[PDB]
Amino acid sequence: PWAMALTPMEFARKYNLLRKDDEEMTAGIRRGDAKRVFTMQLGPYWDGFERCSPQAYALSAVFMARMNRDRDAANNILKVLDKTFVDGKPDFSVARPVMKKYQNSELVQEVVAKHAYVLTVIASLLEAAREDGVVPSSEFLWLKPVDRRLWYMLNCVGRQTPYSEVAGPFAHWKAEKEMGRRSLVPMIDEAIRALEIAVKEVRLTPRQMEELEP
Amino acid sequence: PWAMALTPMEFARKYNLLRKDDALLDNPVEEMTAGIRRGDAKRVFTMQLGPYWDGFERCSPQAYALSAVFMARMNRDRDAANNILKVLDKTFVDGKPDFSVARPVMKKYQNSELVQEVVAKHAYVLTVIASLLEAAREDGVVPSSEFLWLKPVDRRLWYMLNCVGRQTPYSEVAGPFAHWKAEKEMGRRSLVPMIDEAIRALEIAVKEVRLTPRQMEELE
Repeated sequence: PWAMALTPMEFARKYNLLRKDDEEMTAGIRRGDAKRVFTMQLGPYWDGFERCSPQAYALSAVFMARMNRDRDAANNILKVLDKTFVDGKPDFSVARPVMKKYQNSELVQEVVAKHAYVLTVIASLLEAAREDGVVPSSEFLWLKPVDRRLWYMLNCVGRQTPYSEVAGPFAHWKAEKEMGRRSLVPMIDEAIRALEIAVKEVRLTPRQMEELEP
Repeated sequence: PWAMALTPMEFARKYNLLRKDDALLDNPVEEMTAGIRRGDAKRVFTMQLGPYWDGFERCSPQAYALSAVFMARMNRDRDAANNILKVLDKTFVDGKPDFSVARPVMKKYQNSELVQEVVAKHAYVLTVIASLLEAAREDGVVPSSEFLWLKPVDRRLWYMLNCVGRQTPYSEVAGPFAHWKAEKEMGRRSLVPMIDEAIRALEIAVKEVRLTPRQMEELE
């Protein structure tokens, strides 16, 4: 699917995070439940590119190539991935040579050092790749159906407020940047506060208030 | 993860176009291959042809906007073309269907002399737009890589447009591809469907695939 991104309210309904609250027609949030949801969104620890999903691997390679000023290695990857998205199975393997050549470059090593999760490493690769050129989402539209999470994560790079579906890794990525080090302990509280704020802006119907537990 | 184009054999199974080959049963020659139901295949290919062209206004929003993009490229307005593609790109990220951006360009180029020649010569929305895309590619490259988003919204249009420049179409657009060709070969638009080349090609394709003995027997 290409379903639209969930709003705060939809996300909160989708994961059972709404709770009665003892401001009319308002709900509260299940903090501990929301914490688990946002922790599940962080995804795996980075532990070598080799262990990333193919598409994370390939996109990493593209942004790595951008960081080391190799616009052509990058565009070659994006070109083949486009071509093969039409054919109906992408050839992520085209990324292996660029990876091999830049994974240990100085600039990439600095990024991998600072972030603990696949999603936060690749977010920072993309951010860094953007100091070369523009590298918009639209050059990798094909990602949305492969890795919905990754697509949303990469679409939040440059932005202020993430989609709820990636609020967890967005908040952690920001925390890692603020702390100056990688962090394996999830730092997702910010996603909780934002979910609370958003849910308290939306009025429910009496049916929806009545359907709610404490 | 992505929907892949039907292969010809899967196409033929899906629309139930296979049958026992009467020519190879009353004189064998290759050994384990099905036939095609010519009459059912004409129906199927004719149904892939889609609506008659009858003003851009009556086209699907996606065909409308892509037309406008290719129109602008034929009239060498790269900016107006790219603006549409950007806004369509940007807005597809958000997943809000985004096509009104094209109205200014369509209003501007629709009665241009180059659009008029294309529209004059083709009778179906799919064959107009295929020929707009082909004309648009005499200015620049214009790959299906700016309308990747089209694939999810209009799969038929997506395939038809991915066959402009190809010599062999996907089976799923074989009808309109054949028709587009026949219009180009006749030098005029044709409302009567001209899809016989799609049928020959499918027969040829299907005879390249051996069935197992079980698949042979189930054939009717």
